[PDB]
Amino acid sequence: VGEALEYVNIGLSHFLALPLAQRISLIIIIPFIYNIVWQLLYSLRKDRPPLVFYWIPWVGSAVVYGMKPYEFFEECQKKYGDIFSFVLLGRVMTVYLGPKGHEFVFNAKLADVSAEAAYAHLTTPVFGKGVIYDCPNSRLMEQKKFVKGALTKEAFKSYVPLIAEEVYKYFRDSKNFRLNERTTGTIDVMVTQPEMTIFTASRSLLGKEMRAKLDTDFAYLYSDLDKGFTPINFVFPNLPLEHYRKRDHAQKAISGTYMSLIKERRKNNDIQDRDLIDSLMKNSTYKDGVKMTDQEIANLLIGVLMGGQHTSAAISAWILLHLAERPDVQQELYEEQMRVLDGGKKELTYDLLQEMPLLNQTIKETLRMHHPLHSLFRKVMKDMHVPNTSYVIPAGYHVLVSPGYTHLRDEYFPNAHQFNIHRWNNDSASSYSVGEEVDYGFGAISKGVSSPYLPFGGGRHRCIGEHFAYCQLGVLMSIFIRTLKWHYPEGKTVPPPDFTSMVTLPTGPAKIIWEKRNPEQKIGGRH
Ligand SMILES: CC[C@@H](C)n1ncn(-c2ccc(N3CCN(c4ccc(OC[C@H]5CO[C@](Cn6cncn6)(c6ccc(Cl)cc6Cl)O5)cc4)CC3)cc2)c1=O
Ligand code: HEM
Repeated sequence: VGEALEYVNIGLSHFLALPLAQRISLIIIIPFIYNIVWQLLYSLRKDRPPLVFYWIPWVGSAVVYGMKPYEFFEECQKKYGDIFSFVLLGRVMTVYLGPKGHEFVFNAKLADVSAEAAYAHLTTPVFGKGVIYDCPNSRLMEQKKFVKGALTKEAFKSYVPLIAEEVYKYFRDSKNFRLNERTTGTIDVMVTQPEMTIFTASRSLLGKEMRAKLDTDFAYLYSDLDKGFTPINFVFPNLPLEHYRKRDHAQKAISGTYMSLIKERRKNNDIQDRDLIDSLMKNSTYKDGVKMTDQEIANLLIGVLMGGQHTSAAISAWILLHLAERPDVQQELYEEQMRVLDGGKKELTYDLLQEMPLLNQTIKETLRMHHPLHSLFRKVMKDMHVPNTSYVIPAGYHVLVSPGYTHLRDEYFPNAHQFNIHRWNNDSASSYSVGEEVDYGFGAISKGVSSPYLPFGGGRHRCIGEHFAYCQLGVLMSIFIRTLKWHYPEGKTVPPPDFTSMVTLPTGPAKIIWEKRNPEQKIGGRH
């Protein structure tokens, strides 16, 4: 009876007097044992979705999920159906696949889930404080409104010639091309596209000064800042190491430069309508009267530029890679250019961009096959019951949604792993609210998010960058197509995606060989 409790205390005491060898081994064994025990008991619960079994505690299914998340999702879906959890480096991720999954996560009430609690630890160090995910959602909603205010049809009309100019400059000056000197060459598209993207997006969103500053050793700070933008930071945001310091330094130095330009313009009253900076200078007052600081303005510009950097660089990379084994498509895109721009005797404008459906379909189809963000997350804040199920997702869990996975299902996109731009005949718009709409603070967007095609997400956290992305990728590709033909080195094909990077970029080196359609044509201007 009571002799039992004595031997508990005795057994407790003999424990701590075990040989240290057996002691260190014990400290490994019993959480291992317990984990299996706990998993097995968890399986009983009918108000929890299935949990993918894992051996190593805490680590969970991290390695298999990290390397091939869609193959992992496919497997889990065969066995368990569309709702299932899995452990990932100390967190419980509840996946919900398919259009119902989109509905569950993207249209989750503000009360139930938090994007900032899922994302802030990565982004805040990189972008800086007070903006995006380092603030309440209603602040974010309004920051998105402010940014959108520089992303208008008239802005795109003026961006097009500037982006065009940057792309031509790059063909002229970059070692990777130099078209006034070489008629053919080889490039790594994972070198060329990040540079082309930063050059074109700096010039148009940030302006001529911030573009100019890229022709200096200031450019090294973007590289530094970029290295804090990696998934590692989702779990180790701050570690006393050098690249964590090069990041912190870069955020300060880059934001300082933007603040310098901003304060400079206010000084001379040079606030026009040129770029996103001008725009945020005129329009960054919240509905409660608080103005964003010059520091928050600058931090937001870093965020925006960083966001648009990696998604677009990735996509232009993939477009080049898919087109390299598809001279039929290159030929077809080339004809559309000849028709819409009168054999090239018409200058590219934003309006004419809208009359190039095949081009835009190519972007659309590349966005389907290569969603740059394979997993979007939220942290669960209030217990969530899953509709038409017994399941309840408790606070402290995370939900994971993956439209990119659905993009690659034959059920919704017949022959989903074939690149086919003609599957978007009669549907070349970047996206569009198929029905009723809703405004979270940054404009009216689709109310339903059940579309199997969701390259830009949906709900309150929806992308506001899609028309800029289409504008930028569209001018870029229009010119690539008109200027060059390109193909793979012998025996090379489309590389598989890297799923461990921030975006699903191509696995390197991803090389193509280009050649000038007109070996004799020259790009003017000085260099
Ligand atoms: C350790 C073992 C190894 C095998 N392993 N184990 C696990 N993993 C792993 C897991 C998951 C992932 N990732 C990939 C990246 N991913 C992700 C990245 C960015 C992201 O961004 C969401 C928010 C914040 O950033 C932006 C991105 N963006 C959207 N449009 C443009 N960019 C964002 C929004 C707004 C602004 Cl202003 C800027 C930015 Cl960057 O949206 C969401 C998910 C999460 C899963 C990678 C590796 C591994 O590598
Ligand atoms: C091909 C290009 C891009 C794709 C496919 C893409 C995709 C996405 C997706 C899926 C989301 C939602 C994330 C989530 O719900 O967790 C998102 C959010 C967002 N993106 Fe993009 N993006 C692209 C480019 C851009 C560009 C160019 C900009 C700015 C110019 C931008 C700015 C933003 C912003 C401000 C948000 C809101 C984040 C939030 O509300 O939490 N993106 N994007």
